[PDB]
Amino acid sequence: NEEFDCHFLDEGFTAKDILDQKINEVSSSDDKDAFYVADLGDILKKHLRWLKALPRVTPFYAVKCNDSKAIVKTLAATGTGFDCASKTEIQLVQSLGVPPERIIYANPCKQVSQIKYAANNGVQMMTFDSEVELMKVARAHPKAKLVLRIATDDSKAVCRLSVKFGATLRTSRLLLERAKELNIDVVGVSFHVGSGCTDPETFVQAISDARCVFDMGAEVGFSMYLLDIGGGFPGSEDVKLKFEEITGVINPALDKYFPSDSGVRIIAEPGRYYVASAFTLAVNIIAKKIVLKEQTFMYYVNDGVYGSFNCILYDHAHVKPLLQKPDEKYYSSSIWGPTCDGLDRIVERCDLPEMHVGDWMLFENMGAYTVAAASTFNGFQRPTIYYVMSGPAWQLMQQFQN
Amino acid sequence: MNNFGNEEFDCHFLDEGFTAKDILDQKINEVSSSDDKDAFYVADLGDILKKHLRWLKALPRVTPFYAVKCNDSKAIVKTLAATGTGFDCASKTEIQLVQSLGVPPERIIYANPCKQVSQIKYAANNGVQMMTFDSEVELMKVARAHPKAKLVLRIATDVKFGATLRTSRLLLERAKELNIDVVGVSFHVGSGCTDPETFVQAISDARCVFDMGAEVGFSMYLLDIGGGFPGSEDVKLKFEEITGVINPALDKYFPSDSGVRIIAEPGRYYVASAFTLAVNIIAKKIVLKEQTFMYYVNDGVYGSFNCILYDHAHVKPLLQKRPKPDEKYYSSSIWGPTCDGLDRIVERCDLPEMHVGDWMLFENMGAYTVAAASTFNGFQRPTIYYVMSGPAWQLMQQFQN
Ligand SMILES: *Cc1c(COP(=O)(O)O)cnc(C)c1O
Ligand SMILES: *Cc1c(COP(=O)(O)O)cnc(C)c1O
Repeated sequence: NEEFDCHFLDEGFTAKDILDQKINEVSSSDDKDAFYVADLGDILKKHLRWLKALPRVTPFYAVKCNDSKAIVKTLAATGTGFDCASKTEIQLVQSLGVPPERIIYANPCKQVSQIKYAANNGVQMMTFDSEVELMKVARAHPKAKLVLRIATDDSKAVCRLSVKFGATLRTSRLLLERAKELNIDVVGVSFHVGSGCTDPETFVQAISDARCVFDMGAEVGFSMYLLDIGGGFPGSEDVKLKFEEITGVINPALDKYFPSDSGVRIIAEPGRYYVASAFTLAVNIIAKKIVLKEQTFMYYVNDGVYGSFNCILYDHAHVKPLLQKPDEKYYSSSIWGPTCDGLDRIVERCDLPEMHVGDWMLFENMGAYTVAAASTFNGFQRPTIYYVMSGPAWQLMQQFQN
Repeated sequence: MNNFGNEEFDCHFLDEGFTAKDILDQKINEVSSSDDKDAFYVADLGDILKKHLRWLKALPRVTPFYAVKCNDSKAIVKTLAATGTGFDCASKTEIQLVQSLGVPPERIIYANPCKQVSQIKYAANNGVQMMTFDSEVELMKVARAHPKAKLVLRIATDVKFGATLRTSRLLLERAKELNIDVVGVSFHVGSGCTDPETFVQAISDARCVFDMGAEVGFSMYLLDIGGGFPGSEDVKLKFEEITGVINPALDKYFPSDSGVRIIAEPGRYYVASAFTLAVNIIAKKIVLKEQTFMYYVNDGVYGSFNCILYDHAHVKPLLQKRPKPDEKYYSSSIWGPTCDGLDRIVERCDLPEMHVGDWMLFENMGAYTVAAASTFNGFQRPTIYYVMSGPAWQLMQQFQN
């Protein structure tokens, strides 16, 4: 099974080199299905980077971003926690040998049978943001350790009037009093700034708001210790607001509002940060049209918006096709997926040299919210993932296991 | 009602005087005093037979080739195969599904104009000869991978697919140069079509390409009028209004004495109304503005309601029991189960106050729902319970023999 198969990445070779080699090796055949190269060493590099940038914050990987068994196994060996939102995610993480104390069930709105599943498997820490959730916990998981999820503002959200998750400060006070009345233990506060964050000061506001709810907790009689700063950190350098600019703003706020001597335990829920850059997708041009307007091209490829490029609809993705000479002419071009749906278009207009059927197009930074939400609509199967890892990366993972 | 092994090939009897709504009520009543309240579908295979009877009456000159991509349920494909439909397959996996149920390749049209070479080869390897195309590069691929194929030229309608009339002339000349046989013309007006006159113009364009093919020496006989027909009565432009415009155009441009064989590629028409989805309210918030409610249910935009993003769907939540005129309604939103702020299924609707454990129903959920669902965030696909009455089974027997 390719899911637990890992290939060696030789010294002085990058994931890009491996991609080029596989492409060369299938040159004279029609075995040209789309495929990923997934560098597990990149995930270890992200972990070293996290330990350096956020030394007080324990990462809990957001499984939904990419539930690859190889990814979860690599991060588990590294010693991360996991943010699970469903029975299936908890099952996946536990099947790889992760104990329940390394899981946070950070779904604020949980089906009762899934709350019971968590209780049956010893997963004690869950989030909530509503009184109905407290009633369900009192019935189905009364000894749970609850983390209150507070609202964060996103001034760029498409729907700012209706926010799916997060209690206001006023509601937070009423929730803490209600939890006390029901004899439910609230142990902390969580927030999630969201992947659309343009200003790191949003984290400062959320940390300040979390401190306010910690103070409310102390007033109601709770022993709050757990601060969860959520996710939304970028997974590549191809962004305006880079990881270390965010962390450089977070750390002074953590020191100010949650000093280490308070006994607080700080965690986060990064998803895309760990995995986005680790996956590169290669698709093959399977069909081609020339349209005179002067010369323009339509390229059809063997992954699309029902597959990996669902990220265009669900994840606000803007994808950048890359070629697998400076003087050669570029033409206005559109790129289409393989399904028989006129909506299955990946790129409306870009400039490309004339390409041909059998040529490859590459898409970097395809690890997060891609394969996790792909379907087999129209019968088109998911691209094979080839996992690679260098010897030195494997050795680094071994050091973490000890 | 519980499935017996795998849901795929399990079918339950629908007793005399019971409807799919009654079965849905019974299942809801059966789990009432428990927490096993996962979302589920009731799929009435007898509704697919009713659609088939309606098609034979409305379009008696047109052989239906079911568009598998709309809903690739094995139970649906087996029902329609026994009924004697053809199948429109776009990929190796869809061809494999149809052949696995015993359908011979002559009842398959590979109506994907832009096909991966290895998938063209798969079709050739399995005797699927009829394929569509709309480009010169496609002719080059067919010349190499499926040289004895019978090609159907897909034309543009009022743009991912479809050759203009000007391009169609060049493609016919090119096909002749490459010794590839072109046997007909196809078009697809699109599900978004509000004007049935689009079909008249498409049929006139198809006649023009037939005439162009006759000029270059082809024996054109296959007219394929595509899909886009509605699957429920909950539409402005109803099936029989469309067919009432199509039939006079077929008789005018393609009279029966010409030897033409006319087919179509209905997907949603056959299956939309056959599936009703029941979702459970798993979480609830009250928001004071004056009281409004937010309901969370256990299927969402990554599951069955992907139709909101991919299929232009406008979904209508229904209660098990039609409320009293006196009952107070509140402004309400409905959200899916995933930890994604975008997973919202209804922005604003009026509902009585509802509670965790209550069910909401969504009718007409057969087409472009389960076919494109994912298990994002670990949320599993709803169980489908297939039902069929004895009289529906008898009707299927009449079609099968
Ligand atoms: C999805 C999710 C995350 C991960 O988000 P990223 O943008 O991938 O970092 C973190 N926390 C919660 C509660 C989530 O639902
Ligand atoms: C999808 C498709 C159909 C089916 O469309 P419906 O709107 O479901 O009837 C028919 N023909 C072609 C070529 C298609 O791609």
